[PDB]
Amino acid sequence: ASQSIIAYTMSLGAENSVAYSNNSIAIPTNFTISVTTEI
Amino acid sequence: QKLIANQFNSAIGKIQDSLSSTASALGKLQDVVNHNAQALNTLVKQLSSKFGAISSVLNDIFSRLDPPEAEVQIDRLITGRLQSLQTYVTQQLIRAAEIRASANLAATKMSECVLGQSKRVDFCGKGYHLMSFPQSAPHGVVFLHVTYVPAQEKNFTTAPAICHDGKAHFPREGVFVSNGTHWFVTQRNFYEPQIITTDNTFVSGNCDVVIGIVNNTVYDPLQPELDS
Amino acid sequence: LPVSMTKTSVDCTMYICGDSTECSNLLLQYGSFCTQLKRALTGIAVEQDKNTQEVFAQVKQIYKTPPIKYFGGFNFSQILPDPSKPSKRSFIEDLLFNKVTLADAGFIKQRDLICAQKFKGLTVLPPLLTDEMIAQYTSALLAGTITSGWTFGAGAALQIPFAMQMAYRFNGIGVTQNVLYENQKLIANQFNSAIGKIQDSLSSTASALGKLQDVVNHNAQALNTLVKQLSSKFGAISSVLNDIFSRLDPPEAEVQIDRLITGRLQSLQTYVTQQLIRAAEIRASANLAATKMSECVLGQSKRVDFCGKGYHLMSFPQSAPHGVVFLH
Amino acid sequence: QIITTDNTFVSGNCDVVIGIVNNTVYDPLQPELDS
Ligand SMILES: *[C@@H]1O[C@H](CO)[C@@H](O[C@@H]2O[C@H](CO)[C@@H](O)[C@H](O)[C@H]2NC(C)=O)[C@H](O)[C@H]1NC(C)=O
Ligand SMILES: *[C@@H]1O[C@H](CO)[C@@H](O[C@@H]2O[C@H](CO)[C@@H](O)[C@H](O)[C@H]2NC(C)=O)[C@H](O)[C@H]1NC(C)=O
Ligand SMILES: *[C@@H]1O[C@H](CO)[C@@H](O[C@@H]2O[C@H](CO)[C@@H](O)[C@H](O)[C@H]2NC(C)=O)[C@H](O)[C@H]1NC(C)=O
Ligand SMILES: *[C@@H]1O[C@H](CO)[C@@H](O[C@@H]2O[C@H](CO)[C@@H](O)[C@H](O)[C@H]2NC(C)=O)[C@H](O)[C@H]1NC(C)=O
Ligand SMILES: *[C@@H]1O[C@H](CO)[C@@H](O)[C@H](O)[C@H]1NC(C)=O
Ligand SMILES: *[C@@H]1O[C@H](CO)[C@@H](O)[C@H](O)[C@H]1NC(C)=O
Ligand SMILES: *[C@@H]1O[C@H](CO)[C@@H](O)[C@H](O)[C@H]1NC(C)=O
Ligand SMILES: *[C@@H]1O[C@H](CO)[C@@H](O)[C@H](O)[C@H]1NC(C)=O
Repeated sequence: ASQSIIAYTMSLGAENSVAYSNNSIAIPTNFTISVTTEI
Repeated sequence: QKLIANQFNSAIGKIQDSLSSTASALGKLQDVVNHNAQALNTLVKQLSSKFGAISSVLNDIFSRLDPPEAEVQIDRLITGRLQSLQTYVTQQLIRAAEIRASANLAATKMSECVLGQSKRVDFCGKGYHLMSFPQSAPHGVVFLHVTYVPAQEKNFTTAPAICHDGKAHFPREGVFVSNGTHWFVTQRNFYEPQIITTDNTFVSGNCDVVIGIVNNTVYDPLQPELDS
Repeated sequence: LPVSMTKTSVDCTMYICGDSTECSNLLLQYGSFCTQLKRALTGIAVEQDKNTQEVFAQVKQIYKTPPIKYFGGFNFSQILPDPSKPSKRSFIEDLLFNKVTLADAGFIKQRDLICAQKFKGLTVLPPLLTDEMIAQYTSALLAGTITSGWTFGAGAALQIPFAMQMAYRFNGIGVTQNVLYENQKLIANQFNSAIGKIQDSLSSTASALGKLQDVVNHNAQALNTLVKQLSSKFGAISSVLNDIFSRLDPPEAEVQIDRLITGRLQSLQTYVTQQLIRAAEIRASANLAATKMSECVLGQSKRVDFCGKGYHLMSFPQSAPHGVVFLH
Repeated sequence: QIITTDNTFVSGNCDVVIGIVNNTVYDPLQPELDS
């Protein structure tokens, strides 16, 4: 519609909160094999 | 095995799509050529400077001025071009030190990830490093880091040890989890529940020294085959 | 470990010329020196932010801490950020920020300071990542390391009790899990007594943060030896530009002002070469610091004397001025 | 060495492994199982 230059505060990332507890562990049930390119 | 092979082939086939597009993947190899070409084009452009003389050309000075006064201005160009060549050689030495510091890292990566398996975190990919596949590149190298990324997590209730007969049972290579009613033993990186037996755990101590211990029956594969 | 440097920008017409003379027309006889110097300086300024983005921006998810703080008897009150202070730093990072005496640009207003070298054409560029963002990268790394372990650096964040996380990390050095669960209170008291002696070891001997003071001292000494070369005449009659035009006359004025212009250009080239050498040193130090962060904070390294003197268990990062401080 | 149930472990049935070979596993209890 109206493209323009905008200034903003640099975002660091998503805000996550790990549910820590005295008797809670997390074990995955699946996996994902990914290939990462390093130049 | 077939799901692992399909994920491996689908992860290879996306590298072609990621390298065919986005126009800026091999930027680190392009900057090496673009810095040397810029340093050479700066070197051919500093020959048009007079450096305080009357002409940048060396031919129209000796045919213009006499042997004595020609010298004052020939030296002004000579000490300017020698300084430009010295700056070019110094910047080329610094860039060669940078390329040496990058090539040492590339050689250590080729040693520790292509010729073996590395236990270092985030040295050869974001995850658990399985394999590394090098590929040929102009003025560089390209590594294909096969990694192991866990997914589809599930949260249970855990415990440090098990109280069977007043004895503490710690896991050997696993961890105790609970689905609400029973307790199992599970690997740390994949959900594979098993019955808590005497072969999965070991006995060390009693039931009042561990903070957070629970009560469960520890199985044994001998007493079923001993009572009958 | 030093991570970043103070970014500097140099103007040619204010350093070589005296910003009020007609010698800018004589500066074009030399040609493309200033373009190459500004390109090298902007490359250094880009690399000084690339070093911080490689060291501190490891994770992409900002992890938070639970409100109730019980981790099996361990006390992380000196590394977790203090919500009472407006800088949102920890109790250790405040001591690290009050020991490095650099010129902070946090003052609102603008007998002269050491920032009077701006008048000679030597400005200071602010970094892209502020200190309040490095303090939030450090908090996001600490809230992943305490609550998850090594799982937040290799995939999804998997929660674990800290008493079971330290029992996991004891297995990597050759110690079984039964030593922790029978002596958990002694381990927690030893960890608390070792963290409490960190601030006592940083409030003494006046040289615990010398590697972060030496880079600021070198950045000040380079600017001081750059502004001290302006008083040198390089063999001419004076170091003042209009005094040569007022004293002598055209034919011999240019034979006495090119000796100053070439000398100032040589001093600027020397400053740029020394800043390029220091940028390579700080880039090597920042690559080493990023490797140390990835191998000691985001996991457990079995290397000898890489993550401290002894068998490495865990590492905690701290935000530092122009660097990073690890707690091994 | 002989496959003697202390060098191996059991996990699932033998119909999902591609390339399995039928052999015997020597239980070291049944020769000494006099009771
Ligand atoms: C927790 O896991 C156990 C073991 O898998 C479950 O027990 C089985 O439940 C199924 C379905 O009710 C029964 O057919 C089996 O006979 C049970 N086996 C045993 C040994 O009891 C249990 O139901 C699970 N609990 C929850 C809440 O999921
Ligand atoms: C695990 O089992 C033990 C018994 O083997 C429990 O200890 C008992 O606790 C009750 C409640 O305080 C006491 O009245 C008994 O005298 C205890 N028995 C013994 C032998 O000490 C223990 O509470 C159980 N733990 C859990 C979490 O259920
Ligand atoms: C973690 O350590 C800090 C520092 O020793 C503790 O804070 C002190 O607590 C005592 C007890 O009330 C006070 O007298 C001190 O004035 C506190 N010092 C500071 C700097 O705040 C804190 O209590 C400890 N927390 C836990 C859970 O052990
Ligand atoms: C391994 O042993 C199994 C069981 O003895 C074999 O399965 C039998 O194969 C024969 C020949 O094809 C069939 O007639 C039977 O009906 C099968 N029995 C069962 C229970 O499936 C299997 O072929 C053997 N494999 C090898 C490679 O020797
Ligand atoms: C357990 O996992 C589920 C699904 O990811 C999530 O919604 C829930 O908040 C988790 N609970 C805890 C205590 O971690
Ligand atoms: C863990 O135990 C402590 C001490 O009993 C308690 O204060 C804390 O709330 C517990 N944590 C959770 C998540 O329940
Ligand atoms: C794991 O993921 C793959 C691909 O997404 C899927 O085919 C498979 O069924 C999944 N396995 C489990 C146990 O969820
Ligand atoms: C800019 O000017 C305003 C008002 O003149 C003043 O309040 C403010 O502090 C100034 N900022 C700087 C950075 O000088």
